[PDB]
Amino acid sequence: SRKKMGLLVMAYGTPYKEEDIERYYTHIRRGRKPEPEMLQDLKDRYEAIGGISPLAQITEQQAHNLEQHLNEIQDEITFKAYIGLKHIEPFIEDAVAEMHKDGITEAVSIVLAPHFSTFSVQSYNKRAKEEAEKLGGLTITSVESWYDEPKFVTYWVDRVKETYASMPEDERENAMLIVSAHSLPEKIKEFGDPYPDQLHESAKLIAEGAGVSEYAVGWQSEGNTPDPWLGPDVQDLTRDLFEQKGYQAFVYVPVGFVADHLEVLYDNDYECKVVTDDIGASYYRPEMPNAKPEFIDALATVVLKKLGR
Ligand SMILES: [Mg+2]
Ligand SMILES: [Mg+2]
Ligand SMILES: [Mg+2]
Repeated sequence: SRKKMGLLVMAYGTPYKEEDIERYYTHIRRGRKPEPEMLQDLKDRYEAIGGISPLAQITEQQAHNLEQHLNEIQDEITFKAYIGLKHIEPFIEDAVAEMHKDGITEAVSIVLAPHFSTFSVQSYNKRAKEEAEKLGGLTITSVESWYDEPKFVTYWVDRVKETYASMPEDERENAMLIVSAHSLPEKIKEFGDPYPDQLHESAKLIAEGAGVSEYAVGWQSEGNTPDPWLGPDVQDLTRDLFEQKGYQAFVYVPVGFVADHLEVLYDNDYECKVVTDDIGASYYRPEMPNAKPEFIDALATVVLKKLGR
């Protein structure tokens, strides 16, 4: 009795082993192979965060748990998950071609980044749709953003609540919550890109839900290009806020990210921690969603709402 549908889960992508660093970053750098020192530095960062093998596995687990959960919570549709990536195989186009080959004629897609941007989400969605158009006989309805799904907001609200409950009374009263996402070039403003506004809205929703009156919005992990990227960067924001008001604890919620990848494990857990240790403040960074049941149910709800179910 069920209708079969493809579930196209898209993501930035991550290397599978250390030997993939070169090609993964060359792709990210638009064809410019990292110099030897940079290649070695990257290997060192990945070693520091515990290894590469767990990275892509989280993403795989997210798509797999999402598929099974969607299949268990409703009885009209049977979903088959397909992972499509931007910077390493399986690429977005490979996944759509596989759905077509397997006989899928109808699919719903969702990107594993909650905020919409012209730079990433819009482009991922456009690519998936152009491949389906090229092949024919297959259509895709794509989720554009989901940062405002209540269940997702609640996930972070409750992790933030636990973190503040865990602090000594003196920290609890002199803490600063920093909500961030991946920085992008400021030129996206030329298109009226809502990306910045959505991150600020996530920060408002989370702080408000957790009853946090002192918070700030920051960006992290910017690429190196001659044109300016969205700021302030979390490292600078932390120091400036400390110099101006003397906060004793900083809590980082990298809401734009959904997994324990390099951006969180190194750019927050190491780079932000260097700063907090330098100023004598405590560092807190609540658990990323990863493939936990609570997150998977939030994503399932986002997908069913998009299909009017
Ligand atoms: Mg090896
Ligand atoms: Mg919306
Ligand atoms: Mg960096």
